[PDB]
Amino acid sequence: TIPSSITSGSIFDLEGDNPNPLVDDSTLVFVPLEAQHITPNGNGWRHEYKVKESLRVAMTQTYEVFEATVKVEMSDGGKTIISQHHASDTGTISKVYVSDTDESGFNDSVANNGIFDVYVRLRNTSGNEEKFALGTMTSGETFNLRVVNNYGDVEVTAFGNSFGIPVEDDSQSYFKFGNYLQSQDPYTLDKCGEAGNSNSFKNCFEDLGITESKVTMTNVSYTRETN
Ligand SMILES: [Ca+2]
Repeated sequence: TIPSSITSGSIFDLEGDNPNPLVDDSTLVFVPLEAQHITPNGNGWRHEYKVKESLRVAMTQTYEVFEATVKVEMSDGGKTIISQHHASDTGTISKVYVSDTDESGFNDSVANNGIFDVYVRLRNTSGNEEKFALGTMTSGETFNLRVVNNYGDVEVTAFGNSFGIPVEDDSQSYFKFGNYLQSQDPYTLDKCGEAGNSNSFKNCFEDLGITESKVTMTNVSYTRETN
Protein backbone atom coordinates (compact mmCIF):
# COMPACT_ATOMS: atom_id res chain seq x y z
CA THR A 1 0.00 0.00 0.00
CA ILE A 2 0.99 3.64 -0.54
CA PRO A 3 2.66 4.95 2.64
CA SER A 4 1.08 7.46 5.02
CA SER A 5 3.82 9.99 4.25
CA ILE A 6 1.88 10.44 1.01
CA THR A 7 -1.69 9.37 1.79
CA SER A 8 -2.03 11.52 4.90
CA GLY A 9 0.31 14.23 3.64
CA SER A 10 2.58 13.89 6.70
CA ILE A 11 5.65 14.44 4.49
CA PHE A 12 4.25 15.35 1.05
CA ASP A 13 1.91 18.14 0.03
CA LEU A 14 -0.25 17.27 -2.98
CA GLU A 15 0.49 19.49 -5.98
CA GLY A 16 -2.68 19.33 -8.08
CA ASP A 17 -5.72 18.43 -6.01
CA ASN A 18 -8.15 17.54 -8.78
CA PRO A 19 -8.18 14.75 -9.50
CA ASN A 20 -6.48 13.11 -6.50
CA PRO A 21 -3.64 10.77 -7.56
CA LEU A 22 -4.61 8.18 -4.92
CA VAL A 23 -7.17 6.13 -6.89
CA ASP A 24 -6.98 3.20 -4.47
CA ASP A 25 -4.88 2.20 -1.48
CA SER A 26 -2.02 0.96 -3.68
CA THR A 27 -1.96 3.21 -6.74
CA LEU A 28 -1.05 6.77 -7.68
CA VAL A 29 -2.22 8.16 -11.03
CA PHE A 30 -0.67 11.42 -12.18
CA VAL A 31 -2.53 13.30 -14.94
CA PRO A 32 -1.30 16.88 -15.45
CA LEU A 33 -3.48 17.42 -18.55
CA GLU A 34 -6.36 17.12 -16.07
CA ALA A 35 -4.77 18.63 -12.97
CA GLN A 36 -3.46 21.59 -15.02
CA HIS A 37 -1.36 22.74 -12.05
CA ILE A 38 1.57 25.13 -12.48
CA THR A 39 4.51 26.60 -10.58
CA PRO A 40 4.95 30.36 -10.46
CA ASN A 41 8.01 30.24 -12.75
CA GLY A 42 7.93 26.92 -14.67
CA ASN A 43 6.86 25.86 -18.16
CA GLY A 44 4.19 23.19 -18.06
CA TRP A 45 1.52 21.44 -16.03
CA ARG A 46 2.19 19.05 -13.16
CA HIS A 47 0.52 16.49 -10.97
CA GLU A 48 2.94 15.55 -8.20
CA TYR A 49 3.85 15.26 -4.52
CA LYS A 50 6.26 17.64 -2.81
CA VAL A 51 8.11 17.54 0.51
CA LYS A 52 6.47 20.29 2.61
CA GLU A 53 8.42 23.46 3.47
CA SER A 54 8.27 22.75 7.21
CA LEU A 55 10.42 19.62 6.79
CA ARG A 56 13.13 20.98 4.50
CA VAL A 57 16.83 21.04 5.40
CA ALA A 58 20.07 21.04 3.33
CA MET A 59 20.79 18.35 0.71
CA THR A 60 23.79 17.38 2.83
CA GLN A 61 21.54 17.15 5.88
CA THR A 62 19.05 14.72 4.36
CA TYR A 63 19.13 10.99 3.77
CA GLU A 64 16.21 9.90 1.62
CA VAL A 65 15.30 6.91 -0.52
CA PHE A 66 12.35 7.00 -2.93
CA GLU A 67 11.30 3.88 -4.83
CA ALA A 68 8.41 3.16 -7.18
CA THR A 69 7.17 0.97 -9.98
CA VAL A 70 6.45 3.48 -12.72
CA LYS A 71 4.26 3.11 -15.80
CA VAL A 72 4.41 5.94 -18.34
CA GLU A 73 1.78 6.67 -20.97
CA MET A 74 2.51 9.78 -23.02
CA SER A 75 2.07 11.33 -26.44
CA ASP A 76 4.90 11.12 -28.97
CA GLY A 77 7.16 14.14 -28.53
CA GLY A 78 6.17 14.45 -24.87
CA LYS A 79 8.63 15.28 -22.09
CA THR A 80 8.02 14.93 -18.35
CA ILE A 81 9.89 15.03 -15.07
CA ILE A 82 8.93 12.15 -12.76
CA SER A 83 11.15 13.06 -9.83
CA GLN A 84 13.32 16.00 -8.85
CA HIS A 85 15.24 17.82 -6.12
CA HIS A 86 15.03 21.60 -5.90
CA ALA A 87 16.97 24.21 -3.93
CA SER A 88 15.34 26.95 -1.84
CA ASP A 89 15.66 29.45 -4.67
CA THR A 90 13.87 27.01 -6.98
CA GLY A 91 17.15 25.94 -8.65
CA THR A 92 17.42 22.43 -10.08
CA ILE A 93 19.51 19.89 -8.16
CA SER A 94 18.33 16.61 -9.70
CA LYS A 95 15.77 15.76 -12.40
CA VAL A 96 14.67 12.41 -13.80
CA TYR A 97 13.12 12.68 -17.27
CA VAL A 98 11.11 10.59 -19.70
CA SER A 99 11.25 12.34 -23.05
CA ASP A 100 10.85 11.85 -26.80
CA THR A 101 13.00 14.71 -28.07
CA ASP A 102 16.11 15.14 -30.19
CA GLU A 103 18.35 16.44 -27.42
CA SER A 104 21.61 14.64 -28.15
CA GLY A 105 23.50 12.30 -25.83
CA PHE A 106 20.95 9.62 -25.02
CA ASN A 107 20.31 6.11 -26.35
CA ASP A 108 17.58 7.20 -28.75
CA SER A 109 17.69 11.00 -29.01
CA VAL A 110 15.24 10.99 -31.94
CA ALA A 111 12.40 13.54 -31.74
CA ASN A 112 8.81 12.38 -31.85
CA ASN A 113 9.27 8.68 -32.65
CA GLY A 114 7.53 7.28 -29.56
CA ILE A 115 10.79 5.97 -28.12
CA PHE A 116 11.32 7.78 -24.84
CA ASP A 117 14.75 8.45 -23.41
CA VAL A 118 14.88 8.04 -19.65
CA TYR A 119 17.72 10.04 -18.18
CA VAL A 120 18.86 12.06 -15.20
CA ARG A 121 20.35 15.52 -14.77
CA LEU A 122 22.38 16.17 -11.62
CA ARG A 123 23.94 19.48 -10.67
CA ASN A 124 27.53 18.86 -9.61
CA THR A 125 29.34 20.69 -6.79
CA SER A 126 30.70 23.21 -9.29
CA GLY A 127 27.17 24.24 -10.24
CA ASN A 128 27.18 22.47 -13.60
CA GLU A 129 24.62 19.90 -14.68
CA GLU A 130 25.75 16.45 -15.78
CA LYS A 131 23.40 14.16 -17.68
CA PHE A 132 23.27 10.37 -18.02
CA ALA A 133 20.99 8.11 -20.03
CA LEU A 134 19.47 5.32 -17.96
CA GLY A 135 17.45 3.69 -20.71
CA THR A 136 14.57 3.86 -23.19
CA MET A 137 10.91 2.89 -23.13
CA THR A 138 7.73 3.12 -25.17
CA SER A 139 4.40 4.49 -23.96
CA GLY A 140 2.62 1.98 -21.74
CA GLU A 141 5.78 0.29 -20.51
CA THR A 142 6.69 0.00 -16.82
CA PHE A 143 10.06 0.31 -15.04
CA ASN A 144 11.39 0.45 -11.48
CA LEU A 145 12.76 3.78 -10.22
CA ARG A 146 15.05 4.44 -7.25
CA VAL A 147 16.24 7.87 -6.17
CA VAL A 148 18.74 8.06 -3.34
CA ASN A 149 19.95 11.24 -1.71
CA ASN A 150 22.75 10.07 0.57
CA TYR A 151 23.49 13.34 2.37
CA GLY A 152 24.24 15.15 -0.88
CA ASP A 153 25.44 12.12 -2.84
CA VAL A 154 22.57 11.59 -5.28
CA GLU A 155 22.06 8.31 -7.14
CA VAL A 156 19.30 7.37 -9.56
CA THR A 157 18.51 3.82 -10.68
CA ALA A 158 16.17 2.89 -13.53
CA PHE A 159 16.03 -0.37 -15.51
CA GLY A 160 18.70 -1.53 -13.06
CA ASN A 161 21.02 1.14 -14.49
CA SER A 162 22.54 3.54 -11.92
CA PHE A 163 24.27 6.92 -12.09
CA GLY A 164 25.17 9.21 -9.21
CA ILE A 165 27.44 12.08 -8.18
CA PRO A 166 27.78 14.50 -5.28
CA VAL A 167 25.54 17.51 -5.94
CA GLU A 168 25.72 21.22 -5.16
CA ASP A 169 24.39 21.72 -1.63
CA ASP A 170 21.53 24.07 -0.68
CA SER A 171 19.98 25.07 2.66
CA GLN A 172 16.28 24.24 2.19
CA SER A 173 16.11 21.48 -0.41
CA TYR A 174 13.06 19.41 -1.33
CA PHE A 175 12.08 16.30 -3.29
CA LYS A 176 9.11 15.98 -5.67
CA PHE A 177 7.81 13.02 -7.68
CA GLY A 178 4.96 12.43 -10.08
CA ASN A 179 4.35 13.82 -13.55
CA TYR A 180 5.60 17.31 -14.38
CA LEU A 181 4.78 17.59 -18.06
CA GLN A 182 7.11 20.12 -19.69
CA SER A 183 5.75 22.63 -22.22
CA GLN A 184 8.63 22.29 -24.64
CA ASP A 185 9.16 21.66 -28.35
CA PRO A 186 10.76 18.21 -28.88
CA TYR A 187 12.74 19.46 -31.90
CA THR A 188 14.15 22.90 -31.00
CA LEU A 189 13.91 22.18 -27.26
CA ASP A 190 12.55 25.70 -26.83
CA LYS A 191 10.19 26.10 -23.90
CA CYS A 192 6.68 27.16 -24.86
CA GLY A 193 4.13 29.34 -23.09
CA GLU A 194 4.52 31.89 -20.32
CA ALA A 195 5.44 31.22 -16.69
CA GLY A 196 2.54 31.84 -14.32
CA ASN A 197 -0.01 31.52 -17.13
CA SER A 198 -1.76 28.15 -17.11
CA ASN A 199 -3.79 28.93 -20.25
CA SER A 200 -0.60 29.37 -22.28
CA PHE A 201 0.40 25.76 -21.55
CA LYS A 202 -3.04 24.53 -22.60
CA ASN A 203 -2.28 25.84 -26.07
CA CYS A 204 1.31 24.59 -26.20
CA PHE A 205 0.26 21.03 -25.44
CA GLU A 206 -2.64 21.26 -27.91
CA ASP A 207 -0.48 22.36 -30.84
CA LEU A 208 2.36 19.96 -29.93
CA GLY A 209 -0.18 17.16 -30.00
CA ILE A 210 0.41 16.31 -26.34
CA THR A 211 -3.02 15.05 -25.26
CA GLU A 212 -1.88 11.95 -23.37
CA SER A 213 0.12 11.94 -20.13
CA LYS A 214 -0.48 9.42 -17.34
CA VAL A 215 2.17 8.26 -14.90
CA THR A 216 1.07 5.41 -12.67
CA MET A 217 3.08 4.51 -9.59
CA THR A 218 2.75 1.39 -7.47
CA ASN A 219 4.97 -0.36 -4.93
CA VAL A 220 5.92 3.05 -3.58
CA SER A 221 8.23 3.58 -0.64
CA TYR A 222 9.91 6.61 0.87
CA THR A 223 12.50 6.73 3.66
CA ARG A 224 13.73 9.98 5.17
CA GLU A 225 16.15 10.87 7.93
CA THR A 226 17.88 14.10 8.81
CA ASN A 227 21.20 14.55 10.61
CA1 LIG B 1 12.62 9.40 -29.26
